[PDB]
Amino acid sequence: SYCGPCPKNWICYKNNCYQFFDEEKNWYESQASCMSQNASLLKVYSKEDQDLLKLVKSYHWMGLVHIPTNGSWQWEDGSSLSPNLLTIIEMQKGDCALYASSFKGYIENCSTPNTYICMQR
Amino acid sequence: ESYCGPCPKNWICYKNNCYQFFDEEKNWYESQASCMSQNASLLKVYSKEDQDLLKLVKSYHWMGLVHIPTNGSWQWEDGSSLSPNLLTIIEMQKGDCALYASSFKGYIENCSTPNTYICMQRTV
Ligand SMILES: CN(C)C(=O)[C@@H](NC(=O)c1ccccc1-c1ccc(C(F)(F)F)cc1)c1cccc(C(F)(F)F)c1
Repeated sequence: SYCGPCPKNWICYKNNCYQFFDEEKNWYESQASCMSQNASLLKVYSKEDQDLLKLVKSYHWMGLVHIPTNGSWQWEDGSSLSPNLLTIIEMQKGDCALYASSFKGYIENCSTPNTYICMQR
Repeated sequence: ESYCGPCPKNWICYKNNCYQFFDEEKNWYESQASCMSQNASLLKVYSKEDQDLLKLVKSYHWMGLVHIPTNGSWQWEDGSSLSPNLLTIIEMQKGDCALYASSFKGYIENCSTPNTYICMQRTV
């Protein structure tokens, strides 16, 4: 069976498209980058459908944003984080999060430059 | 925007090649057998441009490159020759097998030492 469709130089896995970007940018720059490729930052919605994320090395911006006037974490598209997907770990005071294996999110200052993962589907 | 495949459903697809990582440690022969059982072979490096994803592969993993001591040449398990300009082969341990390491390096290793490995299917 075929996987996709996905941009030419992207990784395809269970019909989701992923791309790693090694240029370090703040969270806002990274979101803008994925958007310019008609994608978004990594969104984690299923350990089963996205089990390749166990294989990811290093730490990378994903699309999770913290709403301080709530107790809320949400994805870019406004959807909620569902249960048993990410272990959220304090690291720095901030409103953004870095993905790390295995299915961890480290709270990070949105202004700090990091590598990032875009995702499309 | 195109499709990638054909591949098995739980394999990674990149530029119409299928990849799978296995973190169980096996000697070279058992690693090759495991790839073959899934209609695949150990990693073969044929193109820096079309396999540039290999720049992101960390640590050391079996690939399908073997040594013919009687002639000193390196070749892939299927008998095909190693293209120039692709891999830098570096001594490590006395052996007739090679581990892939980034970036586009081959480290000589004892074929009987268990290591993690990478399987690959071409779709030609
Ligand atoms: C053995 N090993 C498994 C690695 O070295 C590992 N390296 C890094 O993840 C890796 C290493 C360094 C920098 C970035 C990454 C990386 C980040 C995100 C993605 C993403 F875009 F895909 F999200 C892919 C790679 C790996 C290599 C190739 C493919 C994959 C996989 F994730 F696609 F499966 C993982």
